[PDB]
Amino acid sequence: LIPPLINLLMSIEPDVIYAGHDNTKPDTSSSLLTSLNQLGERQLLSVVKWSKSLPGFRNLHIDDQITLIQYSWMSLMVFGLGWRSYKHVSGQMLYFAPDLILNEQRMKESSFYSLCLTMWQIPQEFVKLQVSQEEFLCMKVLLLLNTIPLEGLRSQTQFEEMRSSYIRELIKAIGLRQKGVVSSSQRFYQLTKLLDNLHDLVKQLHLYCLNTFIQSRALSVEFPEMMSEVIAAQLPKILAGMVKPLLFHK
Ligand SMILES: Cc1noc(C)c1S(=O)(=O)N[C@H](C)c1ccc(-c2cc(F)cnc2Cl)cc1
Repeated sequence: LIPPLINLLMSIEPDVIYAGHDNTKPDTSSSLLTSLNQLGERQLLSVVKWSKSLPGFRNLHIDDQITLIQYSWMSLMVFGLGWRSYKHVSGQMLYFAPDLILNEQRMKESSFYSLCLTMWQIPQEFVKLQVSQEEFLCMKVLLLLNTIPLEGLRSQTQFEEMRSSYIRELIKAIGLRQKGVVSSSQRFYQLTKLLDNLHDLVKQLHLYCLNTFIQSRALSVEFPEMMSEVIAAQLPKILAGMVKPLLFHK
């Protein structure tokens, strides 16, 4: 049967979020980018609500919670995109929302084809490894807890206990399907290395994000309130590597 913390993680998963995109008019760079940022804002709000329901998280210092959301939102948003894309369109379109779906031809015709390809790796990776919903749920929690400040957190001990608990739960998620010691330990190496590898992909999204933010008036791409806050709060510091990426393997 499904381990209860994994069953809890499924009950608190954010519900479907609509981008609000007018599909009756042709695509332009600004309309698409604006819709994606608006979707971004709504998804960020749902990450915050999710984190308040996420066992352990509310028990960290309030400054730590904020910092970890500010550090990880981009990883969580693209991991989420990867999963929706995998689950609804077999990983072969980018499923940002039910009303905002980009097949490859729509990607090609956008003003950000390369960004689309970069983001598209993630669902292609889920397809390859046949990632379970239970694995996915646990790995997503680990992304929230995957970077800390160079000086550490105010609630460092509590944080380590929480992170260690979800690592243990990921191992149980793996145990549901992969029977055998050698297959399960190799599976744990694969999934955790995928998380290590995300840091690089995310860094490219962070740079693109910062460049777009700087240039937002020229591009006609608005950045809503909470998104503007998390970018201004931490993004240069993150790009600079003035944080501590947690790694599973050297
Ligand atoms: C890239 C990127 N990621 O987040 C933000 C914000 C950016 S950005 O380049 O500053 N803005 C553009 C419009 C943008 C591009 C992609 C996404 C985005 C990315 C993602 F992986 C899952 N969902 C969404 Cl809505 C959200 C916004």
